[PDB]
Amino acid sequence: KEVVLLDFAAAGGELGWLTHPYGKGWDLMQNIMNDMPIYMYSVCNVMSGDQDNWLRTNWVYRGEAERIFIELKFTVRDCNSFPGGASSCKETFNLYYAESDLDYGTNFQKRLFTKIDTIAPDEITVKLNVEERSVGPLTRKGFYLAFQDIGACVALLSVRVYYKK
Amino acid sequence: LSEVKLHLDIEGHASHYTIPWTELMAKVPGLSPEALWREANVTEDLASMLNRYKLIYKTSGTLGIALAEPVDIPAVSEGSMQVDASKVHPGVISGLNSPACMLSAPLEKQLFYYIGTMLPNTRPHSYVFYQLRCHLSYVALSINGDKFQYTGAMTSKFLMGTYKRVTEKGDEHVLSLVFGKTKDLPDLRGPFSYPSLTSAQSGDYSLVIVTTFVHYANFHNYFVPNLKDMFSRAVTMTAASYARYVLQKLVLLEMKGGCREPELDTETLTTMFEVSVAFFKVGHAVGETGNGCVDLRWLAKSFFELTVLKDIIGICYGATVKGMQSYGLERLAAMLMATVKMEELGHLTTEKQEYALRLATVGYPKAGVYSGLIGGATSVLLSAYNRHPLFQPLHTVMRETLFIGSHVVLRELRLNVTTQGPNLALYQLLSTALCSALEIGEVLRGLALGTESGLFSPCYLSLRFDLTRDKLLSMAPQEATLDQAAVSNAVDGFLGRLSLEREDRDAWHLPAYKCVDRLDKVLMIIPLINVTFIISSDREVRGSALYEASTTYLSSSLFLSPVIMNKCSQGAVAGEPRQIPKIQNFTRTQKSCIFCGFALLSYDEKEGLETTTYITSQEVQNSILSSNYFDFDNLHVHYLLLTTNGTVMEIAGLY
Amino acid sequence: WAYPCCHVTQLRAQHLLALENISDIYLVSNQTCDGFSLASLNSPKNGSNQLVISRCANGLNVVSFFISILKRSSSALTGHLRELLTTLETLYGSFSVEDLFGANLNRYA
Ligand SMILES: *[C@@H]1O[C@H](CO)[C@@H](O)[C@H](O)[C@H]1NC(C)=O
Ligand SMILES: *[C@@H]1O[C@H](CO)[C@@H](O)[C@H](O)[C@H]1NC(C)=O
Ligand SMILES: *[C@@H]1O[C@H](CO)[C@@H](O)[C@H](O)[C@H]1NC(C)=O
Ligand SMILES: *[C@@H]1O[C@H](CO)[C@@H](O)[C@H](O)[C@H]1NC(C)=O
Repeated sequence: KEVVLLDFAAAGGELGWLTHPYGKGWDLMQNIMNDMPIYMYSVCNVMSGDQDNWLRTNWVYRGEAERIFIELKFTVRDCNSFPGGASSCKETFNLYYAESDLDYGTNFQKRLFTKIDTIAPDEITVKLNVEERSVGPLTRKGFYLAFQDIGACVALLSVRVYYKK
Repeated sequence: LSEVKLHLDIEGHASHYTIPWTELMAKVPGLSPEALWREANVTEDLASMLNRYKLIYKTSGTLGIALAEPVDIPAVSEGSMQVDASKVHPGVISGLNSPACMLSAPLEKQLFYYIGTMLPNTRPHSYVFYQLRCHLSYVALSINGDKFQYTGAMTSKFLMGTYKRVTEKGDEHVLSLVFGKTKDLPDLRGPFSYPSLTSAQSGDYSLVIVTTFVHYANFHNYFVPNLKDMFSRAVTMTAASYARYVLQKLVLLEMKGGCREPELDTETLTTMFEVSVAFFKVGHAVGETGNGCVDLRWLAKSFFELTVLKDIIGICYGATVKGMQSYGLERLAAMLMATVKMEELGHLTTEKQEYALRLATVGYPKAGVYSGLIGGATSVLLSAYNRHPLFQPLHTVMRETLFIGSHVVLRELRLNVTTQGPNLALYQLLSTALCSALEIGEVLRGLALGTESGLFSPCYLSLRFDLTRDKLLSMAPQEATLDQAAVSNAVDGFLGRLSLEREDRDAWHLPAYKCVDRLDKVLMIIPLINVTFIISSDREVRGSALYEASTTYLSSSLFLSPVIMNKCSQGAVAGEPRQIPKIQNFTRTQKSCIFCGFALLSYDEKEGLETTTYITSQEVQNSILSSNYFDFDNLHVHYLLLTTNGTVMEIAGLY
Repeated sequence: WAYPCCHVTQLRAQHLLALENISDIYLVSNQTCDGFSLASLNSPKNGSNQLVISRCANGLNVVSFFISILKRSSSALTGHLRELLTTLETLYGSFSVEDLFGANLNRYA
């Protein structure tokens, strides 16, 4: 069975995720898709170069989990549909986490997050990509997830964490 | 409000602009973006948008044809007084001959004074156009018992005629034509483009049709316009010429039964659009000169034609015209009519004669019905009748000049009473003298074909009442090249145009009219100075005297009753009628005007009255005598002579 | 932007922004969306989370709106403001509405 520790898309969701830098990075959005607001975090700085844009989750209590499974849903608009491609445009973004026993609140610090993998969509071109990664063993009271942008044109739609019991 | 930045990807990457609402919205009050934002259904699903785009009729094709714009308004005259139509000061212009143009900036403000809705929110326009409200002018009419309606609504930039019909059940079939410069056409709203809706285009002009495919089907049953010619006629002609073109159609039509009960055919609906264009082209050429100045002579002509066109559209369809009238021009024109001695207008060149008569009718609204304009039209006719070879059909140039001056006079006969008895009854007498068998000949020909000759003739405002159908048939063109049906028609219209009743521009204005018992038995009425004569077959007449020529033993009668000092009597003179005293002791060579102010009638014992001449000058007398006019070879034709003393005298021979 | 191609549907009550709370409008291109003239209306930022409310708009409509706004207010027309008008007209002229018949319109959402 799957026990959900975090689900961005659903259920009265995002409510607090941290952006760094404040304003010039990831952007929170709202747009009715079937008839309803589905919220998303997106950033497309594809022509400004040297982009280090962070999005940090709220604090997630570990519970019993040894290994969590991180489910990501996202679109990635390719660089070719921006004329000046392969110069300052990327088509990946980086997934990190950081374990903590305590809630550090808003005090985000980027030299304390470890990278998990590079997220690539496996079909760059309706094409809502679904990537899943697992991290373990988790050994603290809880953890954070963080999303690094290096200059891609990305929209995160669903971020779902669970463990198998 | 706020301000809005537009980020738009074009050429592959972002270009952003900023729309200031606050700033824009204060510089042009009357802008309501939130009302426009509503009119544009911005959350329209592409399904609903494409369905409504396929509701509007699209045009086949038929792209550009080389049409030449004419030269309508001339460049300002050499050293001209530029007149501000708002500030119309007295003395600004001294004379007719003085050059003058009227500033086109404040003139258009007066033509287009109205503000109303140009683009409604009614079903056919709510789909294609963004609603509009602007300074405009409209002709509007109603036929078929306020069921089929037309409104030609125009600005200085583009014209929109909109046809509408009601089907006894609520439905409304609507079709609109849009004419004007392409860049000056109103803003389209949906996915629409003008090339899909253009029915004709030439060199910055276009004719746009806007209607439903459904409504297009309805109209095609009774309205198949030649939109190519309507575009080519509307672009290539000058504003004045085109205006005359329309008013001739309506004037000739009206003499037929074409306006007592107008039909829903192609022609009548077409002319409805042509009517609107005629007003548009004038207001267009004025507005389209920008800030400038428009030659007063051009204005004198173009707006003359609009005044006469406005009139005929009212007495024919019952149409209303709001706008295209400027009080500045009416004041300016009336000023120049106090410059002119109406007693001697006929002494001017026949171009300034026409330039004065055109200002006379442009300036009538604020001139008064006791202005001496009547004498001016009477003067022109006299100078014309002196230089006219007797009994001949009027020339092209003369007939046009008299037509211009005639409208003034027709606003006396079609005006209950007057104070111009001397000049009016003189104009009506010279008109009775001008129209002979050959003048009628060229009019019927000019009517049968449709040319300018049938538009106007002095016979139309003359005193002849003996013009029965078969009387005219003995004067019609007999050439096989003409159509006898058109010639048969041409007689009726010509006979319809003089029928005393239900016309109201013929009679009941002379004080001698009272002494006639039967008003249908009159034949001809010659007013001279100090006497009028009442020639009729009617016996019971209160004239002073009474004469009977030996008419024949076929025809009813020929009586001649001279009314003295335009005062009738208390009962028909009794006893066997008098005898016309014959005259043989009279020589053909004269050196004096003894017959001045005398009419010289010429009739036939079977046919009836044939020719009338009023001897106004020594020249008119020399023509009669020196020519072959006196032909006694035919015994059936006698030559009466109507004096100012009230005596009728037959000339049977000469020396 | 980061999600250009949306689906236009009538908000149909009480979800509007109505252009008093619109501050940015994105217009897709002739090649960006396979020929669909789509727009996205946005708010400046809301509250703590700083979210930008976005609805999907019919491009051809919204384009023709600004075009008429400019024409209607032709006097003021600052140099770039009238360079928008000609950019908008050409952009509107770049899309074909007769190519929208041989297509599916629910391709998105
Ligand atoms: C807007 O479009 C919808 C279809 O999406 C239509 O039902 C509605 O009548 C339109 N609104 C107006 C004011 O025309
Ligand atoms: C009219 O007649 C009177 C007398 O009969 C005469 O004195 C007068 O001069 C006449 N008028 C004209 C214009 O001939
Ligand atoms: C943003 O919206 C929230 C409600 O979702 C409200 O609490 C907040 O005051 C808004 N921010 C403003 C009005 O600046
Ligand atoms: C795209 O736009 C260009 C001009 O910007 C035009 O030439 C081309 O035909 C357009 N493509 C289509 C499929 O209409």
